[PDB]
Amino acid sequence: AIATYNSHVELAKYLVSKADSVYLTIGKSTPWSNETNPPQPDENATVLQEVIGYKKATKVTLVRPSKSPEDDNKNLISYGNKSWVEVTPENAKAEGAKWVYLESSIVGDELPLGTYRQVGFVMDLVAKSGISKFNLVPSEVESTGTLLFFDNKQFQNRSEQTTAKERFIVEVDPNS
Amino acid sequence: AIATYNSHVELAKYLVSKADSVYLTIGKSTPWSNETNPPQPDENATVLQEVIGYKKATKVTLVRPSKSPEDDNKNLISYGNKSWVEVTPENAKAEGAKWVYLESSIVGDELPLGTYRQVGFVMDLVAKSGISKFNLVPSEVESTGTLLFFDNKQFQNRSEQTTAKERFIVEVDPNS
Amino acid sequence: KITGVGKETIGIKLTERIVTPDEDASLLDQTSGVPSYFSKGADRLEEK
Repeated sequence: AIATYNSHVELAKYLVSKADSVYLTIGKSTPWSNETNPPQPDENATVLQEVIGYKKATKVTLVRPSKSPEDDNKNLISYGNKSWVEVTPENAKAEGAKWVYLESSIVGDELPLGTYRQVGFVMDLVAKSGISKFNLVPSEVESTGTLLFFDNKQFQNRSEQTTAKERFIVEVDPNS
Repeated sequence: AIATYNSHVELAKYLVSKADSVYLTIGKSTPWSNETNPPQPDENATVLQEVIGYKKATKVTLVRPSKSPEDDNKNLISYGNKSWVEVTPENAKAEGAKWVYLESSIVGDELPLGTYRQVGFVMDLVAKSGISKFNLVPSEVESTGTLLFFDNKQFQNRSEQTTAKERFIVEVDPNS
Repeated sequence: KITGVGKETIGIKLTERIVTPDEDASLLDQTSGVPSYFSKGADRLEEK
């Protein structure tokens, strides 16, 4: 039998509640077998290859596609040639918001240097004790938690003026 | 963008963590227009039509389809002319148990007798203060919580001799 | 607890913290709300 529209909304409210545990992770610092065309994002992968590290998500929230004029005034985000608006946890079933927006940025120097070709969000990452900083290399982590969402990326690089911004818009069941 | 296989396993674990709040509910005590062909269920429905009452979930668990010889040393459920096996939250990834089983039983008139044509399950139900009994008629509920799953079956009776064991096997994403 | 012998003095010792909106969902802006734009501003001194 069938999951309701609002069940996806409620599960999306659960993911937003997990926000503390949500980390962007970057990896694949060496070449793909084809640098012109990265391989397929196998959903059986529990981890990124050649893990550079992890950064806390900066923004985890419910969203919907925006509409004008009424939303123009609200907090807006631009993604996929479309404009999106932030939704708050109690409003969710009043709005219809089954989409979660996830983001982080790597502030210049805050991780080891150079290229990356994998990007994803884990949740339930637990640090080793007495660590509290939002940016972790794998040798600082106590549990990696669970890789929730990820993507495969091309030969574009990082160094200290190039703060890099990575984000998704997703839903739990992308295809009911 | 895409939700991993293990993400479903984790959301299933979350619904299994909500088990305490889960109630069976039954309704639609009057006819359809065609008692041989129910109307299709609408996921936008927040509750059943003609709600007879609520019964606390007797069994909420992760499951998977069973196979032999490996599940012969385990707890078997029979449903849908298929046999199913129970799974525990700290094993859910290792078993691949993205399915949730839901079941409750109504013994005799502990809810008002008669026919029903809607079966569904709620989470987050709360009773008025001091009403701990697992059978409730709608007036004894403080908050109905949220309807997660349901169906429009053809009618069945309930009588003093009967015990109406209803159940569902469901998964968060019945199609990825 | 004291030993019951000789002099004993019972005293209060206060301790201080800076505390941040990362530790406190309450330090997140009511102009918007919870972790949201406008939201992660100042920390606090606290004494207990």
